[PDB]
Formats: sequence, structure tokens, C-alpha cells
Amino acid sequence: RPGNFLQNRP
Amino acid sequence: PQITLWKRPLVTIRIGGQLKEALLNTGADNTVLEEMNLPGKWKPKMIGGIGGFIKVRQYDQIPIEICGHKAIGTVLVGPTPVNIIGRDLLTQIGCTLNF
Amino acid sequence: PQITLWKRPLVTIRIGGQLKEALLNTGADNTVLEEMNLPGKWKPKMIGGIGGFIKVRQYDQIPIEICGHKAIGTVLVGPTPVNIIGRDLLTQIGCTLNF
Repeated sequence: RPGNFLQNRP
Repeated sequence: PQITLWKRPLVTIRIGGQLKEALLNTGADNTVLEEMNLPGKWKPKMIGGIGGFIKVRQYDQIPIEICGHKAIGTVLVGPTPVNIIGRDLLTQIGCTLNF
Repeated sequence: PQITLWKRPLVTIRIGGQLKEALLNTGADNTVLEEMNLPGKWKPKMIGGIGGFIKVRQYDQIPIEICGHKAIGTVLVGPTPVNIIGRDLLTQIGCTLNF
């Protein structure tokens, strides 16, 4: 399962 | 309350009358939910994560309850592996990172 | 400290005598840094999230100072867009989520 939920705005 | 990080910080949220599990995510600028139908106007956006970029739909002024806390804000919808509560709504509910 | 989430929670880290900046990420199980040379044996691993998976190198028992707090643990190295402190080391430095 994936484990790194970094997320950057548009 | 105070949430340990020995395990993923997963909480129940409520959006459009549906119950969902989401991750309290200080590494996310924004709140991003798995594909679902929401009402009203939207705009397409590209967001980046660990492995590249995904397309989402941006909906504004959506009510969402996050572990007992009423919030209203922007929700991005798309192919995220897990529902994510990002900083935009963590701030709204008064959530801090303490050590 | 009790860190607020108005801005991305980027903090000082010190690893192998190098001063870097990293994101405190409650949405990451593990810590991953941008490419760098670390000492000792490593194993290849894949880590995933939004946008898919990347190939990283896993080093063990690496000392790293995060916002002044000493940790020692497993550090992944690879093509992450930003240095990321994950739950593995957020726990070590005593982090909780509070609201």
C-alpha cells in the first residue's frame, strides 16, 4: 500500500 | 484531543451525509478526497505528490465535519489513494503539531 | 514547539553535518530525503502516494536532528520533491496532533 501522502497545491 | 503518530492519524469525516475515513495530513496543502460526486461549479487543477501529478476537480465552500468539528472549505476530488485532510482544513479546526 | 499549520511545516534538520530543510509530514509513514550520500549498507525500496511510486534507498540507524531534537532511525533517500520527516521520526521527537 502507498505510504507517503505529500501533496502540493496547484 | 491528542492524536499519537505511532499509527496513521485516521479520523471519520462526514461530507454530503456520507461517512468516510480520512488522514490528518500536515504534508498536504489541500484537502483531497477519492472520487465522489459533489454539487455545483468546479474547476480542474493539477496537484503534485510523491510520485508525480494528478488531475483533480476543485469544489469551493463545501461543508465537511472532521472529527466532530464543522468546517466549510475547498475540497479537491480525484484519484488520491487515501482521503486527505490538509492544512487548509486542519487550521480551520484548530489542529497543531506539538512536540 | 506547538507548530501551527498556516504555512508548510518546514523545519531545520541536520544530518551528517549538513544543514537542510524538511517538511513535517503526518501523511508519511516514513522519512524520505532528497538524494544524498549516506554511509553504510542500504536496501532498495518503493514508496508510493499521490502520483504513484518512486524507488528509494533505505539506510538504517542514521542520526538526524529535527528542529533541535535528536533522532536515530531509518532514512530513505531518493527522488522525493521535498525532504520529508515521516511518522517514524515524528514519533521519536515526541510529535502529536492536537485540536
